[PDB]
Amino acid sequence: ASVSEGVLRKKYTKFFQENIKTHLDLKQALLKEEKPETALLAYSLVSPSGYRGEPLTERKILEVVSLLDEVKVDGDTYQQLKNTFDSISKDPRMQVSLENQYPGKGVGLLVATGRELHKASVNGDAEAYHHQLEQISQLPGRDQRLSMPMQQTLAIGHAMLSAEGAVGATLGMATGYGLNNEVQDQLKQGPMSGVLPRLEISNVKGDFTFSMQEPAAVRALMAYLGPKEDTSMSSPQAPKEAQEMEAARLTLKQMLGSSPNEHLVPDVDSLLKLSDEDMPSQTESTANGAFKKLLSEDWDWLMPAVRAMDKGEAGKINEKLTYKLPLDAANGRVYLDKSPNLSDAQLDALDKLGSPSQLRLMYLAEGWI
Amino acid sequence: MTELCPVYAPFFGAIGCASAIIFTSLGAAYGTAKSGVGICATCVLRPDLLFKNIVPVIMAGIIAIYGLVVSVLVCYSLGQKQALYTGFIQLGAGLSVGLSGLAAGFAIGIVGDAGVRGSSQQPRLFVGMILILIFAEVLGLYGLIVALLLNSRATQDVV
Amino acid sequence: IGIVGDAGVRGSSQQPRLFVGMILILIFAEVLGLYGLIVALLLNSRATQDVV
Amino acid sequence: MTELCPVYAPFFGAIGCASAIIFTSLGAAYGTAKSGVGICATCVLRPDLLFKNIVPVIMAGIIAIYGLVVSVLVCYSLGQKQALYTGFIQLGAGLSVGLSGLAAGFAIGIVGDAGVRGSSQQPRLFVGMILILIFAEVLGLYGLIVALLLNSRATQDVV
Repeated sequence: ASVSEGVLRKKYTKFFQENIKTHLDLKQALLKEEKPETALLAYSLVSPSGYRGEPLTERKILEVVSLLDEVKVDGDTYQQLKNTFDSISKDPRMQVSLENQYPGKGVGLLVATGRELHKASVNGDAEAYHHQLEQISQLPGRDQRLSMPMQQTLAIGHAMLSAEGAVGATLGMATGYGLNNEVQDQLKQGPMSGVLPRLEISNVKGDFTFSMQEPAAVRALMAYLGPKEDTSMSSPQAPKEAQEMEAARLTLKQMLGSSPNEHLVPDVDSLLKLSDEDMPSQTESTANGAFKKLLSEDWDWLMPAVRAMDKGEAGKINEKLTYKLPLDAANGRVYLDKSPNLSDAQLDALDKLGSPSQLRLMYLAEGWI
Repeated sequence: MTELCPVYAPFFGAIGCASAIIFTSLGAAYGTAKSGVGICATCVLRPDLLFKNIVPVIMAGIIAIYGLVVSVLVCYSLGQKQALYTGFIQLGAGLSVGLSGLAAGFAIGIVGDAGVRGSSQQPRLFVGMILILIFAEVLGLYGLIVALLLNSRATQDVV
Repeated sequence: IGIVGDAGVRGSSQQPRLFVGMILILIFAEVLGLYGLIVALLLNSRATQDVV
Repeated sequence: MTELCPVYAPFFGAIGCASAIIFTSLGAAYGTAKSGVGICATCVLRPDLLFKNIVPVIMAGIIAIYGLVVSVLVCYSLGQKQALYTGFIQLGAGLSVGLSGLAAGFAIGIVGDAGVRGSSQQPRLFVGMILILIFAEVLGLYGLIVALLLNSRATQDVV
């Protein structure tokens, strides 16, 4: 019971009824009730850079995200999120995370069609990987507050890239805008994702502000939460500014479910591999191969294997994921069984990992292992 | 004009110019329709992997582009006062690429339908399906090669 | 267009994301008529060209 | 245009060149479609027998190369002033490999889907599948031998 959401825009219909198209006196129309300790907190999502150089001073999404943050039931979890985020936006390790995921801030028809269909299929598998990853955090023992909107952002971006690749291949094959806008607004319906704080950045270059409902900032956040803490930055012998940022980094990394001594470095490169200090511990690479074999053979074998693995039952995986399907052969239907043929050397390694950290399962679904 | 080149020779160059795009379009239309009934029936309880499943429709489109290639090259060698030899070669080339495209389109449709159906249970079947759909795609290319070799020799050393 | 339009209409009630995937299939059924139309218009430009 | 070399004589060789690649493509198309249904229904259960089960599609794809190597050899013996005897020989060389490949492709498809559905329950049936598919494969090779023996006599002692 970590988080709950709603999608009916008629309960708090006063702040969205008229033409409230200005951040000026938007907080002045925000009181409107007995809201005193729950009115200025919802404005704090758009308070730093929501007027100071803001285009249009509002939009349809930027104001609807503020009144879907009903916090009247309890205001402790999102208060800890507002204290944890933006206390993390001080170190240069977060600054370089927002630079690798950002810019500076005939037969050729067959080749181009092959590029576009590869884009479609690769960005289409990962959406399914994330749809079977938001039912893993439905299990008891997980969280649903930081995990649920973080991996509902990535599936939307992968669905958009898949539709973009298919529209590109179709438009290129039938020859050698209104279609990409028709798939963009369609994914804006359904459920409603919970909010995360805004992560404003003020460095020597300027006052930047990212969104965390865009997949680039989400994809840049989990790369920051990867590495383990070193011999510095947590000891009480250089206590300069580290107990406010490294404690916040560790409480986010634990809120995902990762231990403080897990490394999890991204591996997508054209360079040489992870050398030896960022290279895994030979009971993790075997486990990662077991997870990749579970993903590659069925669309429903990751969540029950994680459910069994949290109970310490990770040797019983071969006989709990087996199920029977029919085969109409030349001698009648036979009802063979599909089962994940895990070897023993990767069935005991899943005993080494007690519970899969959600951060590991999100590098698994994004392709960084 | 008598001992060679009669007045009814371009008939065989007209039908053979029309035979290519007609039968390649029948093969492409069958492949597209069969594959697109497999899609939109297996992608209704699973809206993702809709856009990766459009691989067989690309293949049927390529089967149509083959017959569009041959029908333009046969059209530019038509003309009044041509030989019977040129007309017979043009008819043979058109029929070759057209009926090879018809067979390849039937194969692409029937295989890609079952592959798109069964790939929503086993994700390793998709890579298998494409590997069969290339073998149905090269059947149209063989007729395209025969048509290009015939049309290369329709007017060599022809008086 | 008749066979794949019907199935996409009948599937587009219970799955609203399938409407965009149908139009990409109806475009490939549409460009067969364009190929026939192009060969027909390209023949017709030679009908009275050098005819005596 | 003599009596032994008319002008309608390239008609028989031209539709003998087309009939070779047409009827081997229909045989390879049935042998690919009928077999590829049973591969896509079986690698759902056993995804690691996929490259093992691909072998009837490769066997069906060899039949179209027989028709291709008959069609490119008939095409290089076509001429404007050829004899009727050459056109009869080129018809025979087309139709033999075409209909032999059609029958071989029917056999390979019908054997291959039952073989890949049965070999995944008994792994000691995969060698019997290959043993039956070799007997179904050589029925196209007999027509290839006949088509190469006819084409060798098309312009031996011909005036």
